[PDB]
Formats: sequence, structure tokens, C-alpha cells
Amino acid sequence: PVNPCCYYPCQHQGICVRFGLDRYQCDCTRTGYSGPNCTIPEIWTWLRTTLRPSPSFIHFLLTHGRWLWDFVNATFIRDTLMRLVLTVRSNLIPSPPTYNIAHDYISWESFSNVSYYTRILPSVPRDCPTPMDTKGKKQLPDAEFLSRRFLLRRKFIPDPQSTNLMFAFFAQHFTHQFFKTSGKMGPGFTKALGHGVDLGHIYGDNLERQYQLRLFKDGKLKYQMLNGEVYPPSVEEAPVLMHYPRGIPPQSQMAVGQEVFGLLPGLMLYATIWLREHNRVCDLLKAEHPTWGDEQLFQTARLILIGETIKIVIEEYVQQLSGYFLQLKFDPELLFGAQFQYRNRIAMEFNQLYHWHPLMPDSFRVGPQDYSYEQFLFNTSMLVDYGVEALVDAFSRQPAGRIGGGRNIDHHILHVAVDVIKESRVLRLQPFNEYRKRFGMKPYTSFQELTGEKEMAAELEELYGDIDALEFYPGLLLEKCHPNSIFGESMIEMGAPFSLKGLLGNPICSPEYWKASTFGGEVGFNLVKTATLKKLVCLNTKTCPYVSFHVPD
Amino acid sequence: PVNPCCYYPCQHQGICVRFGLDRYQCDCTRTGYSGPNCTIPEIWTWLRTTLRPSPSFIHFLLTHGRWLWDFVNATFIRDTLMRLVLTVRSNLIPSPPTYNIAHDYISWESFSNVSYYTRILPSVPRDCPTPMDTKGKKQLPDAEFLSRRFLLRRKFIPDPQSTNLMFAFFAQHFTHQFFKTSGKMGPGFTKALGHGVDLGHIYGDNLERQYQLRLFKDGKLKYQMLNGEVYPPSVEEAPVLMHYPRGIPPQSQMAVGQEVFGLLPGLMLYATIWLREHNRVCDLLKAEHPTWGDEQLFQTARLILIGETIKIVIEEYVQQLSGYFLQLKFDPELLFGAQFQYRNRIAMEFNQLYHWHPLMPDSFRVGPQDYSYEQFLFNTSMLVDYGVEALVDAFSRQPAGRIGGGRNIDHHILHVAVDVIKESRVLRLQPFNEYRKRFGMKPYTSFQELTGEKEMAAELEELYGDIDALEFYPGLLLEKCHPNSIFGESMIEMGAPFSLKGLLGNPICSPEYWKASTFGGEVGFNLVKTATLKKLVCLNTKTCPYVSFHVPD
Ligand code: HEM
Ligand code: HEM
Ligand SMILES: C=CCc1cccc(-c2nc(-c3ccccc3Cl)c(-c3ccccc3Cl)[nH]2)c1OC(=O)COC
Ligand SMILES: C=CCc1cccc(-c2nc(-c3ccccc3Cl)c(-c3ccccc3Cl)[nH]2)c1OC(=O)COC
Ligand SMILES: *[C@@H]1O[C@H](CO)[C@@H](O[C@@H]2O[C@H](CO)[C@@H](O)[C@H](O)[C@H]2NC(C)=O)[C@H](O)[C@H]1NC(C)=O
Ligand SMILES: *[C@@H]1O[C@H](CO)[C@@H](O[C@@H]2O[C@H](CO)[C@@H](O)[C@H](O)[C@H]2NC(C)=O)[C@H](O)[C@H]1NC(C)=O
Ligand SMILES: *[C@@H]1O[C@H](CO)[C@@H](O[C@@H]2O[C@H](CO)[C@@H](O)[C@H](O)[C@H]2NC(C)=O)[C@H](O)[C@H]1NC(C)=O
Ligand SMILES: *[C@@H]1O[C@H](CO)[C@@H](O[C@@H]2O[C@H](CO)[C@@H](O)[C@H](O)[C@H]2NC(C)=O)[C@H](O)[C@H]1NC(C)=O
Ligand SMILES: *[C@@H]1O[C@H](CO)[C@@H](O[C@@H]2O[C@H](CO)[C@@H](O)[C@H](O)[C@H]2NC(C)=O)[C@H](O)[C@H]1NC(C)=O
Ligand SMILES: *[C@@H]1O[C@H](CO)[C@@H](O[C@@H]2O[C@H](CO)[C@@H](O)[C@H](O)[C@H]2NC(C)=O)[C@H](O)[C@H]1NC(C)=O
Repeated sequence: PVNPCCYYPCQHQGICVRFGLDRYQCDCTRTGYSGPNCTIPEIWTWLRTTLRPSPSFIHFLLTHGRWLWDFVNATFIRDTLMRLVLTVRSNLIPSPPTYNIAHDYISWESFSNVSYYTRILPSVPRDCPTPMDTKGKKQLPDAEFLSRRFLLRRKFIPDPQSTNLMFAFFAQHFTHQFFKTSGKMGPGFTKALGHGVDLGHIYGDNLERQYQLRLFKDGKLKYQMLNGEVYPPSVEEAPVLMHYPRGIPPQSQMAVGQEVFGLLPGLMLYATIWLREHNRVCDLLKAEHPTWGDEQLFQTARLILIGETIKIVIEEYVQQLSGYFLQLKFDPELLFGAQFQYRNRIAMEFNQLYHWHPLMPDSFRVGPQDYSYEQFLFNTSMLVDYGVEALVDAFSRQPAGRIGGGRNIDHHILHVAVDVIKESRVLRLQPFNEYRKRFGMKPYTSFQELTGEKEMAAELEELYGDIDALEFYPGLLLEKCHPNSIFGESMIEMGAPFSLKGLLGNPICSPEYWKASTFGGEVGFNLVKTATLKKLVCLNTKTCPYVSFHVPD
Repeated sequence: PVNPCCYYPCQHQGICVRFGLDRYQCDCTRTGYSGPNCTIPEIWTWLRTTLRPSPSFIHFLLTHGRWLWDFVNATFIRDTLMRLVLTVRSNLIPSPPTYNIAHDYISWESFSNVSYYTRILPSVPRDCPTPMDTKGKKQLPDAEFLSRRFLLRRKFIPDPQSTNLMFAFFAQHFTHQFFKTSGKMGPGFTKALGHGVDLGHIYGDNLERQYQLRLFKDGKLKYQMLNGEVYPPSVEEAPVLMHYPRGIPPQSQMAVGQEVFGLLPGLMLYATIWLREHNRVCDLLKAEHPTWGDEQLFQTARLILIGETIKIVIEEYVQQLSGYFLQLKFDPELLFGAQFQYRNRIAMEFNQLYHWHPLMPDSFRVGPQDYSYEQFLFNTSMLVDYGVEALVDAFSRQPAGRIGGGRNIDHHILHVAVDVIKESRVLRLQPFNEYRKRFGMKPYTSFQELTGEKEMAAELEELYGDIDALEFYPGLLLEKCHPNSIFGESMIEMGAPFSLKGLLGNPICSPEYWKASTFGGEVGFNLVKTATLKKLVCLNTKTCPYVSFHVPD
């Protein structure tokens, strides 16, 4: 007999539980609905679902009518809206987390073992006809064909929100502290056990690595001086595992918390910036805390950098990403009243969702010169030759590509997208519309509705056979984008829960941690509270270049 | 200069932060007080502290006036009070946890690294005159002398609350899943990374161990049949590390989740009981879930046993320990409204606090026979000869010793108390009265007030020199006990925060987990909801012996 839980029968977060040979029952417990399939709303849930605005309508409000929003930003209405949206966007994420790749059920091993990526929706049961559901073809479309036809960039499409490469490298840099898939244990496992904003891309993902990187004097990190400017230490001075081209002299390498940051200068640029910041923070502490030691200095400086990392992400990174006129504000006290679980677990859906390779351009413009990918990647000497200032300026001045819409991934990095479609199929993710339903949206009824256009939609229908059999990763990048937006509706509504939960779920936002003593006096607490991207870049350089997440007008 | 933070200047959970060469400042942030030392109450906090009853007065209410309490139990006043107790006894424990042995400050390493025992109060700073504070002698009293004089049992003093050995072995069994100090890494570190009710004393503390113990058929654990009764497998069948006397035949050893349970029959008795229950739970699940596998069966049976473990501890274990007329009830939904962090971290203070070796008697009476310690401990064949039923009956009928008051630890196990006083000094715990202040009690003003008697108080004053220099572990056991109670005021107010946080901090109590699907249908959910000690013992035996936490009248 067929497995009933492959029809995805239960809506609104109902849990499909098999009884007997061919039956099922669903736990609509605390789902807000009732019935065999949890399709009968309770009195309040119906009240909510009727008085709701549509997600496209709310993007309209938040991206139009500035006069109203400038008034709302300067009044308390922001804080209430901050709480409103802040307290709402996190309820879609199970906490404590539920599932992982091996377990499609709540289990103690899925909770204790932090090496698993957690999961929002259970996997497609293995005993079912189509690889996605009861629906669709019996074979999935070729991954490399899908990419070469729909995700491959043909002409550079820039981000209409002015996003620059300075932003994209931060996204790569910032998100490679919790997205570190271990090739040895296979997809679905993670090396980054911090499972959040731990700055494990700076201080490494284990004690052994940070000890080799720490200078053990005044809490600082080891470093080297090239051209009179501070740079991270060479692998010779700091003997840590690094992924570098063979035969590269081990005095031109550099040691950082993330093994991979040597492969792009933009990532090492950020690692350089954070190290200078850390050592600068350590200098301020020792000035006001003469009696402290190396561990005391280091750990407090870490928390400071963690704090001002989250600050910059909320109020400048997400602020740019959303296009919202509602001023986003980092204030942990907004969640002190609500029941909030201060702990995160990276979900494999967040990993798939966050692959923003379309941000990368056709080639990299650094002032007068134009470096190709072969001429840019792996360049061990590019950062030192140009200096932090010139590279930060060059990236901030160069546009970055749009994420959504499709056909905007450069051919050099397209082999990632194919391996991601392959990975999505091996992890056995549920189809796209099922993730829409789980994230408070109605399923798309046809590919024409998805893409909002006729040619590429009709072909997709020929490959997949049915909209309900669409995959997760292809659907996100091919969805019609919001008007003059960087990516479409689904990427907003699905990534926003994970990102919020991962930034405000950090323990420093908790009531027990978010106090001035946690940061060794008010100096640290105000460094976190008043942090900006411009400050982080210009306080650690001899000059102040143009730094922002958007190109100048 | 002297370290100012050794005067313990800041009260009411104020954090001492050193500035400069010889200054300090305190973060009274969210402490409810104000001032340099957080001694100036706010309007509400003063309102609370004046309308407070004394802890001895509330014990009077909860242990007298049965007519009132029987009425309160059958009405909603129980549930409202349950919330009250839940929201009061849990706020004193930092979550996320703050300190550990190496770090006397909030740090990212103390949060991530689960091998550390966490901590409530920072260690006594190393640069200060006396080992406890600015106060007291320059040398602490000899630990072995303190034990032989004040903690050594002279005549068996029984528990006036009727506590039996059946209770005490459960306390040892239940609490050896989170109290597993690693001898290799030294005091202050833990092998039990679950840090709570993970039943790691049944399923081992790592995947390698549980796989060797699991039978991998219908989710069951391996086992062996002796005399027609189920017993845990011999080390030969299940090859896991065990601590056993040398040369003992391996087909007479037994393999369990906790390496140490072979050294006492009472501990192995409980492990036997839990295993039979686990395999019985696995039988019920397979009956209703034919399509499930070994991993699916096993993990759900684990959660069921975890649930009914917590149920038995709250409604029967603590019920016995407290003597409260208010019937305590296990209901996670009582905390759904409050902001409750569903995560625990074992505190080294809880480890010191729960060393209840006074419960152990002079000799163990098993029906007609009376086994000495040498004749009882390490007895590889005692459990199988007498059978589970006869031992459960024998222990429930035999009284257990009182914990508090002092001079009630048997000489066989007194070397533990000595090593605990040594361990407390190595971990560098703050003096007793400082823990009273941190746990919402006024400090004792003299040793005569502590013990409520004159002889042993005067000697303690001679050894210690000052009440404010009293150690943590001695103070708990020597404190005057509540009238006709097993232990005194301090053990109540200090243990209840850790115990409550560790049982209801288990994720299964969270809203995300506490549903019927988490236990594979209503059968699992009702096994958890209706669990009792009598059921756990008699459902897994051919006969039902006398099982209880109290001797018969
Ligand atoms: C030239 C630019 C880039 C290059 C060369 C590059 C390269 C790679 C490679 C080789 C992988 C491994 C995928 C696999 O082996 O299947 C990867 C994964 C990933 N990429 Fe990129 N990438 C670039 C830009 C970006 C950007 C701008 C983002 C923005 C978010 C991003 C996000 C990610 C993430 C989150 C992963 C997951 C890593 C993991 O799961 O361990 N990448 N990238
Ligand atoms: C015959 C009865 C008992 C024996 C033989 C025994 C034996 C031991 C031993 C040898 C230690 C190690 C201490 C050290 O090495 O410094 C220990 C620790 C401990 N004992 Fe017992 N004990 C008994 C009864 C109890 C009881 C009734 C309790 C009730 C709570 C208890 C609670 C503990 C705890 C919590 C630890 C801490 C273990 C750790 O920190 O790793 N013990 N016991
Ligand atoms: C106080 C602030 C609350 C708060 C804290 C921390 C993070 C967020 C956050 N927002 C968003 C977001 C929201 C709406 C529209 C667009 C975006 Cl990109 C995202 C996100 C979504 C998808 C992919 C990636 C990301 Cl990073 N993550 C966050 O929410 C916001 O600040 C904006 O929404 C109110
Ligand atoms: C829904 C119930 C919440 C709840 C769950 C789980 C455990 C507890 C708990 N209580 C106590 C306790 C509390 C007051 C007086 C006496 C005791 Cl022995 C203890 C404890 C204290 C000291 C040493 C050891 C222990 Cl085990 N542990 C608990 O708290 C209570 O039920 C009673 O609190 C007034
Ligand atoms: C809940 O959803 C399930 C699956 O979508 C529905 O079950 C199907 O019902 C149709 C209508 O008779 C049958 O033709 C299918 O054979 C059923 N499939 C399965 C697996 O049972 C069910 O009807 C829905 N519940 C309600 C009340 O409508
Ligand atoms: C977390 O889980 C993974 C996989 O479940 C564990 O790694 C596996 O352990 C088993 C048995 O020890 C081995 O047979 C596998 O070869 C290991 N690797 C993989 C990819 O499965 C890992 O040990 C667990 N981590 C912890 C702390 O328990
Ligand atoms: C790494 O980048 C450096 C620039 O710092 C490249 O060297 C430049 O190469 C361009 C032509 O590609 C010349 O116009 C510049 O004069 C060179 N500058 C220096 C200092 O050499 C270098 O070619 C890049 N490495 C790789 C492998 O492409
Ligand atoms: C906070 O507590 C500290 C320590 O008890 C107080 O410092 C003492 O103050 C008394 C009276 O001023 C002096 O006699 C002692 O010499 C001080 N001891 C030290 C180490 O400085 C301090 O006064 C308290 N703060 C307030 C406002 O009362
Ligand atoms: C947790 O912390 C402990 C102690 O800091 C770490 O164990 C020590 O690691 C250092 C460096 O690797 C060694 O020099 C010590 O000998 C180790 N043992 C002790 C008792 O210090 C441990 O590695 C950390 N665990 C994690 C997951 O980070
Ligand atoms: C382990 O306990 C067993 C009881 O099951 C002990 O054997 C008994 O010993 C007593 C005297 O101590 C005799 O009266 C009984 O006849 C014995 N019964 C059996 C079946 O042998 C045994 O001595 C204990 N082991 C140790 C090391 O003390």
C-alpha cells in the first residue's frame, strides 16, 4: 500500500503520524485548527486568517508612502511594530528544533547531537512513487540542464536596490560561520556547532584553532605587518589548517578562523577588518581594565564583536536587503516580554535558501583594472597590494547582481547551483508549495503564476509536469520578484524567520547576558549599541573610503 | 592592593566588575535595586521584600493545616499556586548560564563548551588574604577532621519523614545521569553533556555506547534471561566499558548506560527496572506502529521514559522530599505562558548540594538477612539471587537516614564527604552566607544560629573563626533542620531552583515537544501522564511487591 503521509494531508503545522498498515492520524495540538487534516479553524484562528493582509500588500506598505513612515520611525509606533513583526516572524521556527536528515520525528538524538542540521519539514518518505510526492513525474529534471536553462546568467542583470559587492562578500563572510557543511560526514551535517552568530569565522570552530590563532597577550589575536598595515598572521606564525593552492609559499598564506577565506580576497578582507577590530577592542578594555588577563580580555572582546556584528546585520544588512521604509532597530529588550527561546539550530532549508551566488558579477572592477574570475579567485597577493581601503572602496562602488527572477547566475559559479539541486534531492526536501504552506502562504497554482511570464514557465511545466512537484531551490530563484526588488515573495517569508531567530536567538540578546557588565563596562556596551559598517571599516584604516551596502546614487 | 571584589560588596545579584588598579563598579541592571552596591530597592522590589513571609513561615503553611490543603488540591487554587511556585523557584538560576570553573564572567566559551559545569556565583578571587573572603582564618579547617567530628555518624539517625532506601537508591540512580564528573579532565567538568534528564544512565552518554547496548530489533535494548526474568546483558554480549572488580566472569557482569552501576545492587536494580520498561514500551509502540523501524521505535520509547521519569520525580520523589500537603503535579502547560528557557546546565553547586550520603544506613536489611557494606557493595550476584521484586520490597520497608543536622554519614562512605570538602576548596566556592544572600535569604549571624545548638556551634566557631567564612557543603548538612524534616531551610531554597530548572527545563516540557505525536500517539502520551512508581515496578514483574518512597506507617 501507499504511505498516506506522502499526500502531505495535514495543513497548518499538523504532524502526520502513521497508525497501522495504511492509516494515519494528525496531531493538530496547538496548530490553531482541528479535524482529521487540521483544516477546521478555531474561532480566533479564523478571525486572524480573515483580517489578514496579503504578503504582497504588506511589502507595498513598507516600501511606499514615506511621509507616514518618517513619522512612524520617530515615534513609539516603530517599537510596537518592531515587537509586532519581531514577535511574529519567529513563531514559524520550531524551538527547540524538531527534525534532522536522519530523523523525521521529534527525538532526543536530534536534539542532543548538534552535528545535524535541523529541519522545518520532514523528508519525503522513501516508500512513495514520485521523488517529491504522490504528484509529478517519476524522474526529476536534470539538475545541470535546469541550471544551464533557467539559472544560468546570459546578460548581467543588476540589483535594482543598488546592492554592491561589498554587501555580497559580507553575506558570504557573515554566513560562513554557521554554514560549514562537513564533506566527510556528508550533506546534512555541520562543522559549525555554534549554530548561529558565534563569529566562528574569526575565532575558529574549536578551542584548538583559536588557541593557535590567539596571541595570548592582552587578549589579542596574532597578526603580521605588511606595508605598515595590520594583516592576519601567515600560516607559518599561526599553524592552523587552511585550504590553499599547493606550493603557495607558507609566508604569503594567512591564518583565519574559517579554513576557506583564503580563496577570495573579499572574504579575507573582512577577516582582516574583524581582526583589527578585535585587537582594537582588546586595547580599549586593557585601558579601563588593567587588572585583567588574556582570557578575560579575549572573551569579552569576542562578545563585543558578536554584539556589533548582529547590530550591523539588523540595522544595515537587512535594512538594505528589505528596502523597508520602517527603520529596523537592534534592541534585544523588545523580546523581554514575549516567550522567546534564546537558542538557534541551523536548518538545512536555511542553507539551501541562502545560496545567493547571483550577487556575484561577471567580473570584478577594482578602480582602473578589471580582474576576471581566474585572475581574482585564489589571488594570495591582491589584498596586500591594494590595501583594505582601496578594495572596500572598489567593492562598494561596483553593482551586484539581482538574486531572484532567474537566469542570473554566472557560469563560473553555476556548478554550485547544480550541486545544490543535487544536494536538495539527496537531503530529500519537500516540494516548494509545501514549504509555502508551512510558511504561511497559499501554494502557487501553476508555473505561470510562479514566474509571472509565459515562456520559461511553460518549459518548467514540461520538465516537472505539475506545479506541486516543483523543487525548493529552483522555485525560490525563479519566483517573480517583487516590484523593483532584489528577490521575490517566498525568499522574504521563508528566510526572514531563520535570520531573525539566528540573530536575536544569540544568548547575548537574552536578559541574562544583555547588560553592560557582560561587555566589561559601558564602553563595550556602547560599542555594540552604536556600531556601524562605516565605523567598523574606517576606525581600522589610515583613511576612510566609501563603505556602504549600496553604490552611490 | 586588595581586590575589592573579595568583599562581596554587591547584593541582590549585582555583578562586581573591576575598574582600574583598585576600584570596582556593579551592574545592578535588572537586579531590582540601585546604588553602588545595589542596596537601594526600587519601588516594586521594596513592595515585594516587605510583604514577604519568611521561608520558615511558608514551610509552616505547606506542612500544616491539612483541611485547607485538601480543599486547595481539589480546586484550581492548586494550578494557580503551581504557576506561582514554578515562576518563583526558577528565576534565581541564570539561563543561558553565566560562569564556570575557569571563567568568572559571561563568555562565549562558557556557553558553547558543555564540558564545563556551570556556576551561580563567581569564584573567590585568587589575590585575596583568606581562602573564602577578606574574613575568617588564613587556613581552612582540616576536611578529614571536619568530617570525623561533625559529619561522621555516631548513632543511626533515621529520616522522620519515613524515607526508605528505595528512595535513596533512586536519588543516586536518577542523579547519576547529570552528575558524572570526568576524573581525567579534573573536578569542575562533566561527562554528562545532556546536562539534564536525558536518561544517559540508561542509554549511555554517547552514540557509540548506546549502539552497543541497543538490540537494533524493534527499538529494544539487549538483555539476558536469568531464572526466567529479564536482566541487562552481560558485558560479553554488549561490549561497553564498565568499572568492575578484576577477574569477575564477564557472563556475570552486566552492561548499562552508566559505567558505575555495577558497584551497588540498588543502582543495577533500577537500571534493570528501566530496561524492562523500555522494552515493554517498545512492544506497545510496535503494536500500534507496525510500519516503524528500529531507530524510530527506540527514540520514541526513550522520550516516553524521559517523560514518565520526570512525572515520577515531581509527583512522587519531590512529593516525599518536601512533606508538602500541596499535591505537586507535573504539567508543562503551567509554564507555557511565562518566559521559560527550555534548557539546563548542571551547576557545580548543585553537585555539591545533592551529596546525600547520610541517607545510607549502617547495614542493609534484606528480609531475614543483614548484609554489611563489604558484603553488600560490589556483589555481582545479589540482584539475580534475590530477584527484582524481593529487593524492591526489602528497600521500601527499610528506613533511610536523615540528611541534615550533621553527624549522620556512615564511616564507610565518609571518605566521600572529605573529598567533597576538598573539591569545594579546589573549585573555590564562595562562603555559605554568600550563597544564602544569592538565594534570597538573610545571612546567619553566628554558628549558634546555624546549628540551633551550643556545643557543636562553639567548636565550629573555633575552627572557622567567623560565620561569614563558613564553607558551602558543611553549612548545608549542619544547618538546623526544619521541624520533623529531612533537611533544613538552606537545602530547600537552594536545591529547588536547580531541581525544578532541570526537570521542567527538559525540552519535552516545551510547547514544541509536549504533544501526543512526540510520543507516537496517545498511548505514549498517557504513559507519561499517568506514570507512577508502583506501575514502573509492578508492570515489569511477575508479582507486585511493596514499592514506595516511604516505609509502611
Ligand atoms: C565568487 C564568489 C563565490 C564563490 C567562488 C563561491 C563558492 C562556493 C563553493 C565552491 C561552495 C561549495 C558548494 C558545494 O561544494 O556544493 C559554496 C557554498 C556556499 N555559498 Fe558560495 N561562492 C561565492 C559567492 C557566494 C555568495 C555571494 C554567497 C551569499 C550568501 C554564497 C553563499 C554560499 C553558502 C551559504 C554556501 C554553503 C556552504 C556550506 O553549506 O558549507 N556564496 N560557495
Ligand atoms: C552505598 C551508597 C553510596 C556509595 C557507595 C557512593 C559512592 C560514591 C563515590 C565513591 C563518589 C565519588 C566521590 C569522590 O570520588 O570524591 C560519589 C559521588 C556522588 N554521590 Fe554517592 N554514594 C552512595 C550514596 C549516594 C546517595 C544516596 C546519593 C544521593 C543523592 C549520592 C549522591 C552522589 C553524587 C550526586 C555524587 C557526585 C558524582 C560526581 O560528581 O561525579 N550518593 N558517590
Ligand atoms: C529588529 C529587527 C528584526 C530582525 C532581526 C534580525 C533579522 C531580521 C531579518 N529580516 C529579514 C527581512 C524581513 C523582511 C523583508 C526582507 C528581509 Cl531580508 C531577514 C531576512 C529574510 C530573508 C532572507 C534573509 C534575511 Cl537576513 N532577516 C529581522 O527582521 C527585520 O529586521 C526586518 O523585518 C522586520
Ligand atoms: C510543578 C512542580 C515544579 C517542580 C518540578 C520538579 C522538581 C521540583 C522540586 N521541588 C523541590 C522542593 C521545593 C520546595 C520545597 C521542597 C522541595 Cl524538595 C525540589 C528540591 C529542592 C531541594 C532539594 C532537592 C529537590 Cl528535588 N525540586 C519542583 O518544584 C516543586 O514542585 C515544589 O516547589 C515548591
Ligand atoms: C484529508 O486529506 C486526505 C488526503 O488528501 C483525504 O483522503 C483522500 O480522500 C479522497 C476523497 O475520498 C480519496 O479519494 C482519497 O483516496 C483519500 N486519500 C487518502 C490517503 O486517504 C481526506 O479526505 C482528507 N480529509 C477530509 C475530512 O476530507
Ligand atoms: C552525531 O551523529 C553522527 C551520525 O549520527 C555520529 O557520527 C557517526 O557515528 C556512528 C557511530 O558512532 C558511526 O558509525 C558513523 O560513521 C559516524 N559518522 C556518520 C556521518 O554517521 C556522531 O558521532 C554524533 N555526534 C555525537 C556528539 O554524538
Ligand atoms: C592578482 O592580482 C594582482 C593585482 O594585485 C595581479 O597583478 C596585476 O595584473 C594585472 C593584469 O592582470 C596588471 O595590470 C597589474 O600591473 C598587476 N599588478 C601587480 C602588482 O602585479 C595578478 O595578476 C593577479 N594574480 C592572478 C593569478 O591573476
Ligand atoms: C559597598 O560596600 C563596600 C564594602 O563593604 C563599602 O566599602 C566600605 O565602606 C566602609 C564605610 O564607608 C569603609 O569603612 C570601608 O573601609 C569600606 N571598605 C572597602 C574595601 O572599601 C562601601 O562603602 C559600600 N558602598 C556604599 C555606598 O555604602
Ligand atoms: C572545553 O574546554 C576544555 C578546557 O578549556 C577543553 O579541554 C582542554 O583543551 C585544551 C586545548 O585543547 C587542552 O590543553 C586541555 O588539556 C584540555 N583539557 C582540560 C581539562 O583543560 C575542551 O577541548 C573544550 N571542549 C570543546 C568542545 O570546546
Ligand atoms: C552477595 O550476596 C549474597 C546473597 O545473595 C551472599 O550470599 C549469602 O551469604 C549469606 C551470608 O553472608 C548466607 O547466609 C547466604 O546463604 C548466602 N546466599 C547464597 C545464595 O550464597 C554473598 O555472600 C554476597 N557476596 C559478598 C561479596 O558479600
